[PDB]
Parts: sequence; structure tokens; C-alpha cells
Amino acid sequence: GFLSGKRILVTGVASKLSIAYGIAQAMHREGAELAFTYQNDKLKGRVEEFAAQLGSDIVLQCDVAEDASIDTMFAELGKVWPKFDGFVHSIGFAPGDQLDGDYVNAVTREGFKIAHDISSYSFVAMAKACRSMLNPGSALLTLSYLGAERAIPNYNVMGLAKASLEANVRYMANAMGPEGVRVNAISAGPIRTFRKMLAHCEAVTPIRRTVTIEDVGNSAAFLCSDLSAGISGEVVHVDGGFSIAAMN
Amino acid sequence: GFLSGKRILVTGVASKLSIAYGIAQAMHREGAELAFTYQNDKLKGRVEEFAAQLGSDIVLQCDVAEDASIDTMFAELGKVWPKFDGFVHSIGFAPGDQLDGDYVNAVTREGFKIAHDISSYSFVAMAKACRSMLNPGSALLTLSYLGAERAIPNYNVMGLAKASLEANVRYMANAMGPEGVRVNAISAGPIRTRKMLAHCEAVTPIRRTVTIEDVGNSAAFLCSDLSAGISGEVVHVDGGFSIAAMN
Amino acid sequence: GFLSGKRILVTGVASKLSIAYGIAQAMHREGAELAFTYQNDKLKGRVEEFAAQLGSDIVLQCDVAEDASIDTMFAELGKVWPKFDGFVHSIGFAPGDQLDGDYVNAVTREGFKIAHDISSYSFVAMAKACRSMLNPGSALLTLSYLGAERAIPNYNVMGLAKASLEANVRYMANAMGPEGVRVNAISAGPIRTRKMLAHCEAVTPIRRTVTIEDVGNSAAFLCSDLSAGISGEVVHVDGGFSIAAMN
Amino acid sequence: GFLSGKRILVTGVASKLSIAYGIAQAMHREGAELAFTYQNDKLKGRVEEFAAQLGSDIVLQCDVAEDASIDTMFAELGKVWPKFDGFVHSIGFAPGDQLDGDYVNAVTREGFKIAHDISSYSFVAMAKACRSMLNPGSALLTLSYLGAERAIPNYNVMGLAKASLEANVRYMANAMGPEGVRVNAISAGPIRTFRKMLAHCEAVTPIRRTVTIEDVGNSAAFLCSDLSAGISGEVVHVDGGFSIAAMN
Ligand SMILES: [N]C(=O)C1=[C][N+]([C]2O[C]([C]OP(=O)([O-])OP([O])(=O)O[C][C]3O[C](N4[C]=NC5=C4N=[C]N=C5[N])[C]([O])[C]3[O])[C]([O])[C]2O[B@@]2([O])C3=C([C]=[C][C]=[C]3)[C]=NN2C([N])=O)=[C][C]=[C]1
Ligand SMILES: [N]C(=O)C1=[C][N+]([C]2O[C]([C]OP(=O)([O-])OP([O])(=O)O[C][C]3O[C](N4[C]=NC5=C4N=[C]N=C5[N])[C]([O])[C]3[O])[C]([O])[C]2O[B@@]2([O])C3=C([C]=[C][C]=[C]3)[C]=NN2C([N])=O)=[C][C]=[C]1
Ligand SMILES: [N]C(=O)C1=[C][N+]([C]2O[C]([C]OP(=O)([O-])OP([O])(=O)O[C][C]3O[C](N4[C]=NC5=C4N=[C]N=C5[N])[C]([O])[C]3[O])[C]([O])[C]2O[B@@]2([O])C3=C([C]=[C][C]=[C]3)[C]=NN2C([N])=O)=[C][C]=[C]1
Ligand SMILES: [N]C(=O)C1=[C][N+]([C]2O[C]([C]OP(=O)([O-])OP([O])(=O)O[C][C]3O[C](N4[C]=NC5=C4N=[C]N=C5[N])[C]([O])[C]3[O])[C]([O])[C]2O[B@@]2([O])C3=C([C]=[C][C]=[C]3)[C]=NN2C([N])=O)=[C][C]=[C]1
Repeated sequence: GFLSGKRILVTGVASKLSIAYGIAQAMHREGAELAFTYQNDKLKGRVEEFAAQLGSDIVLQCDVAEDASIDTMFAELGKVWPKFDGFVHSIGFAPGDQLDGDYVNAVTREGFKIAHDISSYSFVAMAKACRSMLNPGSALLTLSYLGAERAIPNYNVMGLAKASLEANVRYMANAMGPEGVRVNAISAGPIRTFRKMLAHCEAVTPIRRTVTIEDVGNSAAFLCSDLSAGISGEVVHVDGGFSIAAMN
Repeated sequence: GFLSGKRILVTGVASKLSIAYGIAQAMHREGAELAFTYQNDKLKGRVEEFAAQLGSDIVLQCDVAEDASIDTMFAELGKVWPKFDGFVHSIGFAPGDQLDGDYVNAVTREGFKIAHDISSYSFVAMAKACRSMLNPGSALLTLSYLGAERAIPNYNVMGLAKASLEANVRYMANAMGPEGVRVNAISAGPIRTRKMLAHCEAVTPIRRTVTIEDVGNSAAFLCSDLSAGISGEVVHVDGGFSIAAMN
Repeated sequence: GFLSGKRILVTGVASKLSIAYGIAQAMHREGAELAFTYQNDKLKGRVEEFAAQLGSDIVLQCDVAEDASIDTMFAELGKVWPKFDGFVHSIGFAPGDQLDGDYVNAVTREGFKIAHDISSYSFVAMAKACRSMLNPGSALLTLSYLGAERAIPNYNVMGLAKASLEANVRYMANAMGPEGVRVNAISAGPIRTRKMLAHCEAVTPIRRTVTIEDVGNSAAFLCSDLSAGISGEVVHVDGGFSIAAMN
Repeated sequence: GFLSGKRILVTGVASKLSIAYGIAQAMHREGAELAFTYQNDKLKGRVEEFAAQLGSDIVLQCDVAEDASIDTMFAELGKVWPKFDGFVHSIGFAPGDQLDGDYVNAVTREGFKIAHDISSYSFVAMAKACRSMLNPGSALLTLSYLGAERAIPNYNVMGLAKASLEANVRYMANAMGPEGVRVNAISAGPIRTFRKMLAHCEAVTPIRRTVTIEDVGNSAAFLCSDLSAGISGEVVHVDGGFSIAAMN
């Protein structure tokens, strides 16, 4: 596979529906050696077994809200991989009350802080903590959403956090490029991981279907492989062309 | 002039060189009645003098880091302006260590938190706190910068906070549009007040850096009923710098 | 008003509903002296009457399909305005068959050629033909549309021609900036004058379609010294429509 | 390879330095069956032999200035491939006088017409002429340049033609998507196929090198493969992050 010889850490695997699962799947298909993180001691067993099916028993706890947890995860990772070739950041959160109704009425100082901290800062917090561990030719990948670029009802403060995240992609690419690391995002179309949101995108997307975790995983695999050696700092739309049409 | 009849609150005046100052001068030139905030004790006197020179004695304390300080400022404002026509948000900050050197090395969780809180969250915090006071036809304005869109050396986490601020403009414009409020930003070129300035002078299509007068005249337009068809827009007032490459 | 002292040429007036008409009214309201072109014999009378109502008797024929017609129009213009301050380009056309149905089936080599020639090339053709006549401080303006940026059904090859027109704005702004000329576009929302209009009304943040008055007030700003810090910009005057999704 | 079972037409191969060559190379590496066009009876032998090295003796004359030539090329192609899975458009031209000096002084009605006709219209002229021949899952690819988005000295009217071309990508994707065809562009960084232009991009690009025809070919291969099934109507920057940095 075109990831042979690569070791990639994959965050965000929570179930077989997770975008991160589809990415891990495609990467394993392409010959990558994988490691997995999990947020809390609840997902622990569930992720250990997803890992197993994908050639791996590197399953490590990490809450990205805490610098200590990120450090201790990469110290653990360093025991089996003193060096490695990048990671997939597939993590986001905002408090539930943030994401319903009029944006201005819903947003709070605290809601804004957590959304940005978990959905955007954590991407660079992970890069900081593993920087000396990355091989030349490493690639970092995060997952964004059209909410960054357009005002979408209910998406609310997550849109700001995703915009911060896409700028984070650019400043990371810029800072880490000279030492041979690429940094990109995929802006994915909607996937079941909102019933009206999915339905709308299907009717008006150029490809006339919603994208799958397989489509996103294949794009992800490519973007973390040396095939994409020419691509850095880019948000690639894997939404079947939805964002480039209007009034279909 | 073209803002006669409008009541506009102007934040962020700190000196005669402040963008907010060029904006307040331009708006007063166009007949706006103005009100002013100041952040702390150190700036109160400067802002009173500027306000007096521009016909105003509404000078109110406001530290956008705190919800209570925004709320009491608007309660104070409501005694003289029970309704008004919008505000200019000309505020941002990141701790000094954030803005020098390699971005990935410089940024910290706390530095990121403050940059976004002060430079982005505060725009919608002010809007939330005065929403019921805004007349139909109101306009809100904030100030952003090309670092929101491109990776600029040393700008670092402030680029992320400005990107969050630009999306805030879109989300606020969309939320507030139905009750008659527009929300825009000006992405200003760097203002001569250091290596970046010499660069922008040479390669900007109009062959100079923009001034606070340029910015102020665009800002007054964007807060006036002349810009009635413009909302959720980041307008580049950088002399065309951003749209050129390899000049 | 804010265009006193400016001499601006206005193309594209065809009726009281023309965007160019709202623009000419707004500029005359702001003290500009105006000049007018008309495309052909059929429109001459309408444009003379409008010009007279707005204080002008400079009404000149110009078909931008031909180099000689642009050159003689500007030679005519130079007898009354040896120098002047810019022009509003409000011209586009594609043959009728281009603009209905599947894009790939509708477009032809000839239809593409004409759409780009008339709707894009003509902006720089006019600029070339009057370059030496423009005062420092001059501004050129053209009218574009969201189809330049997104695939819109039925707009078809006109979207490609508008994209070429937007890049023309950037290349002209960059070329002409050093001698004191700015060049911008307004990307106007669809104006009520059919299913698209009902759509834009419901989902546009300001909850209405923009009017030729909205467009005209932005255009007058962009041709005035108030927009001195703005060049090579496509400003969206569509009420925020383009920056929202799934409304 | 991830193009196995695909048949792709590749235009624009003029020499071993051509972007189209690097694309053909990568595609053949990935198992695609190839066909090649050539502009004039001069390149004929030279292209026939490039083809041979890449598993192919489908080498067909085509001048994209002429509808008849495009039609007769696809009729010929139809003799060996009644159906096929898309094509690479790697064609552009403007008269030499267009591309030097002040844009406004250099541009002419005729220069503008030819630049747009050859660099932009020809992409959709090819799609029109082979539409009934495309399999579901087909992909079309063209090559653009940052000149479309920014004003670059000397690039002049080619910038307008490339902007027209990128809009063409979107309207094509929109029109052809429902019948199962994707359409994308790669905006490539500078490649030797200007000595100061290359040099500048090397110093200030995040990856600190200019991209190669191999980087572009690998991205091209991906974008014409089913791995990119989620991507349509997109201009992918394969310029090593150059366009997303400023003042480096
Ligand atoms: N889905 C869709 O459609 C989309 C998405 N996106 C994105 O991506 C990401 C991922 O997510 P998903 O896959 O989808 O889901 P899940 O599976 O559930 O996952 C999540 C995750 O995360 C994590 N976390 C949290 N928190 C935390 C964590 N970790 C660690 N630490 C901490 N603290 C968990 O665990 C899991 O695993 C994301 O990012 C997304 O985004 B978003 O915003 C969205 C959605 C939807 C739609 C849109 C958007 C969802 N979600 N989100 C979030 N969360 O953020 C993109 C596109 C599309
Ligand atoms: N300059 C230039 O070039 C620019 C700018 N920009 C922007 O805008 C704004 C404003 O700025 P300026 O005017 O310039 O400055 P100053 O005067 O200093 O001011 C500021 C203000 O704020 C305030 N604050 C703070 N914090 C706070 C406040 N208030 C309240 N509360 C609180 N807490 C003070 O007081 C004053 O007044 C801004 O936003 C800006 O941005 B930035 O980032 C930038 C710069 C430069 C360049 C670029 C950018 C600077 N600064 N910044 C900040 N700070 O943020 C835009 C464009 C341009
Ligand atoms: N409307 C709306 O919605 C819009 C529009 N836009 C644009 O802008 C311009 C103008 O339009 P309007 O005003 O609307 O129309 P009218 O009135 O018809 O006008 C036109 C003009 O032009 C001229 N021409 C032609 N050809 C020629 C000329 N001149 C000279 N020479 C030659 N050859 C006539 O005469 C008249 O005056 C334009 O550009 C527009 O665009 B488009 O595309 C559109 C529409 C609609 C919608 C969208 C778009 C219509 N039309 N168009 C054309 N035509 O092109 C913008 C936005 C909006
Ligand atoms: N190079 C670089 O850097 C770049 C490029 N790009 C693009 O891509 C394409 C391709 O080109 P190249 O590869 O580069 O080159 P070559 O090899 O030489 O090729 C060309 C071709 O074409 C053809 N043709 C022409 N005409 C015609 C034809 N065919 C057919 N028919 C007709 N009529 C020939 O044969 C050959 O093969 C292109 O498109 C490009 O673009 B551009 O604009 C550019 C350049 C440079 C830089 C930039 C840009 C060059 N060139 N070009 C043109 N031509 O167009 C992209 C990016 C980069």
C-alpha cells in the first residue's frame, strides 16, 4: 500500500461510524502501522478491539483538554515508537447548549472557550508535544467542516472554532514545513456519526449523494502519504462539491 | 453628512494613532453622535479629552474580558441612549510571548485562550449585551487582518483569533440580519505608526500603506445606511495588497 | 456630497431598472458630474433623457465589441473632459441559448467567446483606451455576480466570464495602482425587477433582495475618495447571501 | 495500483519535463491504461514513444482550437475504447506578446480571445465531445495556476483564462456530477517545463522546495482514481503551501 513504512497515530475512534474509523481502515488497507488514542476509560475496551482488527495493540488514553495527559500519552507512545510519521486529529466538542437556536443568544464566554480549546487548540497542543518525535516526511491531518466558511444554522460557535482550526492548519504548515512536516485538513460533507441537513446535501451535492467514511478515509490516507508530498496548509473539500454549488 | 441621525459606540481608542481614533474622526465628520469606552484607569483621561474634541461626553469604562463590565457599561449607556445604531469593535490582545518566533513553539493553551477571548469572543459578547437596544438599520463593525487568512510570521495565534473573529462576523450577520442589524469587518493593511511596512509599501497595488483616515472612511461607510446591501463581509482595506503575489 | 469634483463615465444604462441607473442616480446625488454611453440607435433616446434629468448632456455611442467604437467614444469624451476620474462598467452579454439548461450541453465555442469578450474583455478594453486620461485618484468599477464563484444553474458560461472579469479587476488594479488608479467590482445579489429571487429573499441574512439604490450607494462609495484604501476587491452587495448556507 | 481497471486519456505530453508526463508516469505506475494526444505532426513520433514506455500505442492527433479535430480524435479513440474513465487536460496557451510587461498595455482583444479559448474553453469542448463515452465513476482533471486567484506580474491575461478555467471546473462538476463524473483542478506551484519566480517560491514555500512533476502526478493520479470519490469541483493546491503564506 502507499502508506507502507509509515506509523500514524489516530485519535477520535469512538465507534465503527466514526470518521476516524474509516480513516484508520483505509490507512491499514494501505499498509500503515497504526496507534490509537481514546478519551476516557469508558471507550477503552471498545477501542482496544478496533485496534486489534487493524494490526495494532498501541491503544493509549488521552484527554486533549489537559497538557499533562497529552505529554504522558506521547511518552507512552515513545516506548514503542521513538519516531513516527504523523497523526490524525479527529476531535471536536462544544457544550450541547451551544449548538441549538439563534447563535447570538446561545453563545457564552464558557461555551466559546471550550469549543475553541478542544476543537482547535488541541490540534497544535498535540503537534507541540510530539514535534521532536516526527520523521522528515511526516504529515498531520485534522477534520473541519463548511461551518468554518459559511454561517450554518445551529452550528453556531463550532463554526468559529473550525475557522480557528483551519487557520491553525496554515500556521502549523508554515511553522513545521521547513523541518519536513506537512499539515492539512479535510472539510468533510455531512455523515451520520441533522436528518434534514444530510437530506438536503444529498439533493443538491454535484455527486448527488452524501460522502461516506470510506471516501473521507481514502482522502485522509492520501493526505498522510507521500503521494501528497506537494500539498501543505490546504483544507481539502471532501463533500462531493457541495460547497461550490449554489441554488441547485 | 451620511451618518446624520446615527448614534454609534466606538471602543478601542488609545491614542491619536488608534485605528478607532481615525474611525471616530471620520464618523463625527459625517454627523454621527458618538459614545466612547475606555478599558482601564490609565486610558480614561485620554479618551475623555478625545471624546470632548469630537462633541461627546459619553465616556464609559468597559473591559471586555468580563461579562459584568460589558453589562454595566451598556446599562450606563442606556440612560443616555436607550436605543442606538451600532458599535465599532476595535479590540484585540494576545500575551506578548505569543507574537514572536516559531508559531508552534510560541503558542500555549492559555495564550490561545486569551487571544480568542479578547480578540474574537468579545465582539459577540458586546452584541449579546446590547441586542435589544439596537435600532433597525443598525450596523456592527470589527477590525481584522490578513493573518486571519494567510500564515504570517510572528502574528502566530492572533491569526487564529482573527479567523475566529471573521467567522463570528458571518454568524452574527446571519443571526442578527432578520431584526435589521448588519455586521461586517474591515481587514486593514498594516498602518505606518516594521519590516512588514516596508514590504507592503513596495508591493501594494496603490504603492502606499493605508492610513487610519482610509480605514476610518471605509468604517463610516460600513456603519451608514449607504452600505445597507452589505452584511457578513470582510472588506479588504489594504490597498489591494492581499490580491497580489510576487510583485 | 462625497463625489463633488469627480467626473465619472457611466455605461450600461438601458432603463430606470438598470443597475447603472441606480448607480448614476446615487452618484449625481453625491455631486459627481456624469457622462453616459449608449450601445446602439435603439437606446440613444432613453439615455439622452436620463442624462438630461441628471444634469448631463454628454451622451456618447459605444459598442464595446469593437475597438474603433471605444476609441472614438473616448476621443469624443476628451473634447469635453480632457481628464476625468473613472468609469462604471455595467455591461455583459451572452447569446440567449447559453443561459438555459445543462451547462455542458448549452456552452459552445462561439457562445463562450462572446460572453467573455463582452462581459470581461471589454472592462480592460475601456481602461486601455482611456488610461492617459485618468486623473490620479481615479476609480474604475465593474459589476459581477456570485456565479463567478459558485456553479449556479442556468447562469452557465456567464459564470466563467464573470470569473475572468473578477481576475481582470485584480490584474487591472495591480497594473494601474502605481499611477493612482483603483479598480474594484461589486458582486450584486439578484435584483427584483424569478425563482432565484424568492430563494434569496428567504435565506439572505438581511431578509430582502438588494435594490439598485443599495448597489448605487456602494458604487458611489467605491468610486469616491472615501474608498481610497480599497483596490482589487470584489465587494459583496448581496445582503450577506453568499456567506450563509442551509438557511 | 489504485487506478487498475481505469482508462485515462492524457493530453499535453510534449517532453519528459511536461507536467502531463509526470501525471502519465504516476498513472501508469498505478495500473491505469493510457491514451495520449498530440497537438501537431511535429510532436507525433516523440509522443508515440513516450506512450510505448507507458503501456500504450493509442497516440492520437488533436488540436483543441478546432471542434472537428476534437470530434475526430474521440471517434478514433472510440475504435479502441468505446467507453473510458476520464481525461487529463494539461493544455494552455497565450500569444507570447501577452505575457510580458504591464498587463493593461499588453492585453489585446485577440490575445484575450486565444488565451481563453485554448486555456479554458478547450476543457469543456473535450468534455462535450466525449460525454456519452464516459463510464460512471469517471474523473476529469485540469491544471491551473495561482495566477487565477492573485495578480502576478507578466502572467497577465493567462490569469483571467485560468480563472475562467477554475469556474469551468465548478460548472462542469455541477453539470456532470449527477451522471457520475467528477471534475477537479490542480493548481500547481512553479515547475521548469521565471528563473526568479522558481527561486522565490523555493525560499518562501512552507516545504522550502518547488514541487516536482512527480508530486503533481501523484496528486493527479489520486484525483482521477476512485480514492477521491468524495472530491468534485475543487481546485487542489499542489504548490507546497505557497499560496497560504504571506511575508515569509
Ligand atoms: N460527522 C460529520 O458529518 C462531520 C464531522 N466532521 C468533524 O470530524 C471530527 C470527528 O467527528 P465524527 O467522526 O463526526 O464523530 P465522532 O465519531 O463522534 O468523533 C468525535 C470524537 O471526539 C473525541 N473527543 C471529544 N472531546 C475529546 C475527544 N477526544 C479527546 N479529548 C477530548 N476532550 C471523542 O472521543 C470522539 O472520538 C469532528 O471534529 C467533526 O466536527 B464536528 O464539528 C461536526 C460534526 C457533524 C457535522 C459537522 C461537523 C460532528 N462532530 N463534530 C465535533 N465533535 O467536533 C467534519 C465534517 C463533517
Ligand atoms: N494597526 C494595524 O496595522 C492593524 C490593526 N488591526 C486591528 O485593529 C484593532 C485596533 O488596532 P490598533 O488601533 O492598531 O491598536 P490600539 O490603538 O492598541 O488598540 C487596541 C485596543 O484594544 C483595547 N483592548 C485590549 N484589551 C481590551 C481592550 N478593550 C477593552 N477590554 C479589553 N480587555 C485597548 O484598550 C486598545 O484601545 C485591533 O484588533 C488590531 O488587530 B491587531 O491584531 C493587529 C495589529 C497590527 C497589525 C495587524 C493586526 C495591532 N494590534 N492588534 C491587536 N491589538 O489585536 C487590523 C489590521 C491592521
Ligand atoms: N440584475 C442583477 O440581478 C445583477 C446584475 N449584475 C450585472 O450587472 C450588469 C448590469 O446588469 P443590469 O443593469 O441588471 O442589466 P441591463 O439593464 O440589461 O444592462 C446591461 C447593459 O449592457 C449593455 N451592453 C451589452 N452589450 C454591450 C453593451 N454595452 C455596450 N456594448 C455592448 N456590446 C446594454 O446596452 C445594457 O445597458 C451586468 O454585467 C450584470 O451581469 B449579468 O450577468 C447578470 C444579470 C442578472 C443577474 C446576475 C447577473 C443580468 N445581466 N447580466 C448581463 N447582461 O451580463 C450583477 C449582479 C446582479
Ligand atoms: N509549468 C508550471 O510551472 C505550471 C504549469 N501549469 C499548467 O499546466 C499545463 C501544462 O503546461 P506545462 O506542463 O507546464 O508545459 P508543457 O509541457 O510545455 O505543456 C503545454 C502543452 O499544451 C499543449 N497545447 C498548447 N496549445 C495546444 C495544445 N495542445 C492542443 N491544442 C492546442 N491548441 C502543448 O502541446 C503542450 O503539450 C498548462 O496549462 C500550465 O499553465 B501555464 O499557464 C503555466 C506555465 C508555467 C507556470 C504557471 C502556469 C506554463 N504554461 N502554461 C500554459 N501553457 O498554459 C500550472 C501551474 C504551474
